Amino acid sequence: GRILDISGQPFDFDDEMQSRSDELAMVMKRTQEHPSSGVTPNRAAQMLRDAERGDLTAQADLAFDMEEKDTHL
Amino acid sequence: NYATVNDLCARYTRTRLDILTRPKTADGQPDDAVAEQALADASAFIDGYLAARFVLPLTVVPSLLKRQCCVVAWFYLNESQPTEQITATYRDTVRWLEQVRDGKTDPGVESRTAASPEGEDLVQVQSDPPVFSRKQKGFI
Repeated sequence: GRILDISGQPFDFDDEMQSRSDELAMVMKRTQEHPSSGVTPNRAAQMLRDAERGDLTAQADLAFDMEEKDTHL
Repeated sequence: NYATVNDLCARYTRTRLDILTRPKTADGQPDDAVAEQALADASAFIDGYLAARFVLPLTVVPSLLKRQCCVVAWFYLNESQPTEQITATYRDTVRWLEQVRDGKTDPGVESRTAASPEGEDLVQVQSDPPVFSRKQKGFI
C-alpha cells in the first residue's frame, strides 16, 4: 500500500484531489488581474523580475493576455 | 487699497491734498474718505492690470506698487484740471502697468525680504502619460 514514487520515497496515495481539500477553497478561485492594460516597459520589467524571484502569478496573467490579445502571436 | 492716505499725503503735500479734497466732500471741510476712495479706485486699476499673471490677493506686495497706486490716485483726484506733468506721469505708469501685464517687466519684490508675488501658471500643457521615455529603465 505504501507506493514509492520515481525518486524512491514511500508515501500514501490519496484519491482526493489536492485542490478539493476544503482548505484551499479560497485560494483556488482567483479572478484574473488582466495586467496587460496600459503596460509600461518599466512595469513589464517589474513583473518579470517578480516572476524571476518566485511569484509567477503576474507573469502567467501577462502571458494569458498576450495570447488572447496579439492576434499574430 | 495698496497705499494708505497717510502715504499719499506724504509723497504729495498734505496741504495740496486738502485743497483737492475739500470741494469734493459734501460739507465743504477737509475730508479723508475722498482720498481713500480714490486710492481704492487706483488699487482696482492696478489689480486689473496685474491679474493677468498673478494671484490677485497678493501674498507679498511689490514695493513699487505703493508709488504706482499713489500716482494713479493723484491723477484720478485731479480729473477736473490736471497739470501736464500729472498727465505725463499717469501715462508713464499706465505704460509700466501695460508692460507688467504683457510680461515685459516684473513688478518687483517686497523690499524687506525680496519675495516675488506668486501667480497662476501662464503656460500649461498636458500630454498622454509617457511611455518608452528614457526614464523607463526597463528594456534598454
